[PDB]
Amino acid sequence: GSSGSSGRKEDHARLRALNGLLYKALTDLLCTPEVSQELYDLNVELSKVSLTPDFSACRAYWKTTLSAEQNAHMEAVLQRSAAHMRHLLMSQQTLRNVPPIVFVQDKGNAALAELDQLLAVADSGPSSG
Repeated sequence: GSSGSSGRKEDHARLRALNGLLYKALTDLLCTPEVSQELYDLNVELSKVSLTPDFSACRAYWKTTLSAEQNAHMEAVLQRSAAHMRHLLMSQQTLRNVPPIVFVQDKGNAALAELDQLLAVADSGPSSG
């Protein structure tokens, strides 16, 4: 879930280092089609990485297109190309704990209306008298 306050100093050090390390390492891999041949062909480019406060799950946002079909194909290839990527990063001993990387759609089409009651109800009386 969450912890709350920051606390120690390193806390922020690991959060910034881990967030930046994964962001720099992740984007670096997408630079050479050596490993991610399919990924490169797509020409994907990271934009922002969202890491959990508990240092458990590691979410990453990548520039997506305006087409579900296109995003699906890219997401499918990028997703399956994550596991291997995770190992490639492990090499960097500097990294203490490397959590699982999960790609999430930026423009995640989310339409959830909070309409429960449907009836114009209200008390008012503009009648002067």
